Amino acid sequence: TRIAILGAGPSGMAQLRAFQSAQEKGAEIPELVCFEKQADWGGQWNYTWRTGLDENGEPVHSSMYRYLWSNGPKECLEFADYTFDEHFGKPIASYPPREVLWDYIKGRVEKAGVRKYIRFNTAVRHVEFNEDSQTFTVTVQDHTTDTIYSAAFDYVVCCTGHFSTPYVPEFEGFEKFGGRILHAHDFRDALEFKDKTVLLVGSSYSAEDIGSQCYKYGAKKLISCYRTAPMGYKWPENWDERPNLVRVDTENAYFADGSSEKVDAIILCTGYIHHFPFLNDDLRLVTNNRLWPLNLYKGVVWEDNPKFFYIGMQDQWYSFNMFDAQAWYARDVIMGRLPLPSKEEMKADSMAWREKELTLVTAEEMYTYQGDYIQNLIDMTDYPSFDIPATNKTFLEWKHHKKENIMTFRDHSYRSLMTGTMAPKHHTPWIDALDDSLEAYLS
Amino acid sequence: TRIAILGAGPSGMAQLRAFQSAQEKGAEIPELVCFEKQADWGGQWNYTWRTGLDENGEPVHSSMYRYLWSNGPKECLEFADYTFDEHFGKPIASYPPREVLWDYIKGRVEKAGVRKYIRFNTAVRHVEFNEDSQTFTVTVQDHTTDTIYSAAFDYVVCCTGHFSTPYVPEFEGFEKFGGRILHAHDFRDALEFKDKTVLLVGSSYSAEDIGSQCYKYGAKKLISCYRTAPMGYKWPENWDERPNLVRVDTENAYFADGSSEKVDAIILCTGYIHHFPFLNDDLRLVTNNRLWPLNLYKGVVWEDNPKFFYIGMQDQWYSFNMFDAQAWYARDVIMGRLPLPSKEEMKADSMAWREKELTLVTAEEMYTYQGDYIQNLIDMTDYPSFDIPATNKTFLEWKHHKKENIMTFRDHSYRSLMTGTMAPKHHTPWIDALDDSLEAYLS
Ligand SMILES: Cc1cc2nc3c(=O)[nH]c(=O)nc-3n(C[C@H](O)[C@H](O)[C@H](O)COP(=O)(O)OP(=O)(O)OC[C@H]3O[C@@H](n4cnc5c(N)ncnc54)[C@H](O)[C@@H]3O)c2cc1C
Ligand SMILES: Cc1cc2nc3c(=O)[nH]c(=O)nc-3n(C[C@H](O)[C@H](O)[C@H](O)COP(=O)(O)OP(=O)(O)OC[C@H]3O[C@@H](n4cnc5c(N)ncnc54)[C@H](O)[C@@H]3O)c2cc1C
Ligand SMILES: NC(=O)c1ccc[n+]([C@@H]2O[C@H](COP(=O)([O-])OP(=O)(O)OC[C@H]3O[C@@H](n4cnc5c(N)ncnc54)[C@H](OP(=O)(O)O)[C@@H]3O)[C@@H](O)[C@H]2O)c1
Ligand SMILES: NC(=O)c1ccc[n+]([C@@H]2O[C@H](COP(=O)([O-])OP(=O)(O)OC[C@H]3O[C@@H](n4cnc5c(N)ncnc54)[C@H](OP(=O)(O)O)[C@@H]3O)[C@@H](O)[C@H]2O)c1
Ligand SMILES: [Cl-]
Ligand SMILES: [Cl-]
Repeated sequence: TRIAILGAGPSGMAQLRAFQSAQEKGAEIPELVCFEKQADWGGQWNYTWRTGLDENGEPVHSSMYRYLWSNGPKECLEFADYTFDEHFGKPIASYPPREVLWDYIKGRVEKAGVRKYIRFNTAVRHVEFNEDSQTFTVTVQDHTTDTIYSAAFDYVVCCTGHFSTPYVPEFEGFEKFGGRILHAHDFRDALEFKDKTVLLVGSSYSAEDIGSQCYKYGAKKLISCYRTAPMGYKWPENWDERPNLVRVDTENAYFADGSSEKVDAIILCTGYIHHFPFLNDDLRLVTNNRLWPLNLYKGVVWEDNPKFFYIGMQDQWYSFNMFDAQAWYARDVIMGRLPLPSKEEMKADSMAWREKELTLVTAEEMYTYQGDYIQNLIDMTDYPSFDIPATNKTFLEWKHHKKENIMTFRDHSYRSLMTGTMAPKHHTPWIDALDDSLEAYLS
Repeated sequence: TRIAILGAGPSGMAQLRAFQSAQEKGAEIPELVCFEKQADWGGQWNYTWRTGLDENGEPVHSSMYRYLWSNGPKECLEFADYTFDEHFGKPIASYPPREVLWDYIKGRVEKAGVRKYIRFNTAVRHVEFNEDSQTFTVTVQDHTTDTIYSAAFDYVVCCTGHFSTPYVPEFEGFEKFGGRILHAHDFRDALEFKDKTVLLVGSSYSAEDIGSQCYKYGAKKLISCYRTAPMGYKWPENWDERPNLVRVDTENAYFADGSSEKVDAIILCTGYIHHFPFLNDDLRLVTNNRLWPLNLYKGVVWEDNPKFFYIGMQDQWYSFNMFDAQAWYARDVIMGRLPLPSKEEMKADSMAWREKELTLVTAEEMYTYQGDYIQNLIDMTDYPSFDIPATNKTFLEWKHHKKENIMTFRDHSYRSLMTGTMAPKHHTPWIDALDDSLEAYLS
């Protein structure tokens, strides 16, 4: 009895870890094969200089850029089964850079020795369900041998993410503009925009942070523009918020303001689409980015075919944490530990969650909702319960720190909820930590 | 009886045109469906500002950039069945810009009324051959309805090109460099590199022309580097050729010279790979870019499954011309007008062509080879024969003009081989024609 895991990001890693933990406690687990299109694990967190299409011609997966740092409290994403203390030996600050959290998540799966289940440099092409044999045929392309083969599986868990395929709206005049146009996804070294004016379309995390990053590394000027509401923070002297872009010139941008500016480069921070080109409509999740996509029982079991699962397909306040709660749940249903109700009951449950999701107005209500969801997940499972209300509170502080000063929210520290140890302040304040390396952050 | 044509570029267009011509002459043709992922036809020639992944999340197909102009004599790519005179009403110069040749190729298929066979905004996902029914199942994703469906076909003609999936080699230090790194494929407006130093890796057409374009629109400095041999032309004052790049710094490039330069942006002009993610190994052509890929009988019929065809998969001296000769051939075999020999005879014939291909040393020998190939194709077919030796000679002149001056080769003019009418000189010399529009070129 055999399981396919699509992707070796945090969720892929989590799913392997879940099975490995059940085996460590002495259960008999199914056989596992995890397919990954990259040469190494970590999903988003595996940095690449590459852009658009990778060396094999697959879409480039990582949206991460130089100088990226955790954008929420470390302690809100700590593994309940593998603490920051265990991995690093010492306390560290609360907003580690990319390389640092990369090392962290790799650490857990290194210790667990699950790498052996992964076939790297292998792209998933197709997943089909065979009614007659009640199994899945997974077709993949191995770019090391340049071969396309397929295998049979009893269950499939999809962990391929939903922040990689850019949503890139068109604006009148883009075909005439003379500077670079790119999506947030293709943003790499902030230095390429030193001494330049940068338009940033959009009003969410990518806008906030890519702006910040351009500012931090010496851009002349920054302009955000928003579809519905303005971001709201107090931006430095050389950064304006204007209502939405409307058209574009050989060298200028034009807003619903009626205003005008010379612009060097436009970065579309307009989000991503859920895109699964390896799935047919019988298995393919279709949703906008949100806290409660429909058709997932407990947010992970595919309602039309419960032998297929999805991990981390929700919008994220929590992350690593959540994927774990999900992977532990998925594994337990795969292992027969948690039998599924009938299809009608699944559908009714999911509707109840959706109703509640529509109730949400404030940031606080939103992550508390994710919190309740995770709470419901971890109570069903092996997975160590931890203080969710206390994690909610940490998000609340984090929100405040951003409102106080959007350029110094990374300079604060919070209490781990696994160990209790409060985090030190970091040796360099954010604006001045120009070196982004593990090396430089840990010394 | 039903045919699938994958792609509506020049080759897709040609294939439709071939069938339509046979019907015009009163034959009964099969049913046709052509699938195209873009919103309009023209293949490479359909310009987009987009980069990496398109609005639906498909790889962006076009490699074409602002200010692109035909890089060979117009008269070497003229349709034998739809002349430049017929389309434009008047003579024009010999190196029309993108928009101009786009209008031209669209013209022929507009006149033919074949648009009706095309399902746009539809990406081909998979082609499978069913041994039992001796038919193909083609699975596509319609991005207008967001639906994935599949249809049965008796033959399939693949026209999806091989200059879209970039070959992008890695160079030590790319992960540290602070300026933009891109493939020729993502190159759009030359203005983004005004007053900048641009490294261009590679020594072929893309290197030549992207360099030229950067120069023409005011780049500070240009550096080409070559893997095997230097391009050879006399570059302007602010452009050097040096041997291959070896590593890269925060802001510098280092070559096998031992030399060093501050660099603002690197453009990889390292070519493309034949990539068919919608085919399994039974149907998937695997080759490097060359005049004679193996496994194609007469360079178009797939030897392991002769109900599957490939158009325009060869490296190109000739182009539009050749695709026609190929499409007409493909159609005549589909229509039963040209029965195929046994598999052993096919294999033997292809070997003879390969042997001769390996003989080739000089540019002249190379396009003369393609010429002999095309000659062999058009003699079997309906397709109007035209003067190939005379077209060869035109390539020869073209070669000379490039050797004389690589910046003014586009300023000469040549004799059409269809009509005999010599082409006028163009109202503006190349270096000065800053406006790239149809509008501005034809007035
Ligand atoms: C720019 C950016 C910054 C972020 N920063 C933070 C942060 O600071 N803190 C936080 O908590 N969260 C952050 N996130 C949220 C992020 O979603 C999670 O941290 C985490 O990366 C989710 O991991 P995942 O495994 O579920 O998906 P991913 O990390 O995207 O991994 C999916 C994996 O599937 C693979 N894959 C996809 N398709 C195929 C295929 N066809 N065949 C084979 N393999 C395939 C990919 O290669 C990848 O390895 C950020 C996201 C982005 C995009
Ligand atoms: C930058 C550049 C400049 C060039 N300049 C010249 C020139 O000046 N003169 C010249 O003679 N030749 C030139 N060429 C050569 C070029 O190969 C031909 O002119 C011509 O474009 C070949 O057309 P094609 O139909 O065979 O392939 P393409 O033009 O690439 O068209 C292929 C079609 O297939 C579609 N497609 C691909 N995959 C899918 C899918 N999965 N599902 C649905 N549709 C799909 C694409 O959208 C596209 O429309 C140039 C090529 C490039 C890249
Ligand atoms: N660690 C980091 O520093 C970091 C950096 C970048 C990203 N991230 C992560 O990446 C994920 C998503 O980031 P995201 O901000 O790119 O996607 P997102 O969270 O879904 O934000 C989508 C944004 O794009 C805007 N938008 C969409 N279409 C638009 C249009 N046509 N015109 C103008 N604006 C438009 C939306 O406007 P509306 O609000 O009106 O809908 C919204 O503000 C999050 O998980 C985040 O944690 C993290
Ligand atoms: N109309 C226009 O002006 C225009 C503009 C651009 C492109 N095009 C078209 O696009 C097509 C291909 O253009 P192309 O030049 O990009 O591809 P190409 O013709 O196949 O050229 C490949 C080049 O990349 C070089 N290269 C490969 N790997 C390398 C490496 N690791 N390091 C350094 N160099 C490397 C090769 O070096 P080697 O020589 O040693 O093998 C070769 O010079 C042609 O059909 C051309 O007509 C046209
Ligand atoms: Cl362990
Ligand atoms: Cl006609």
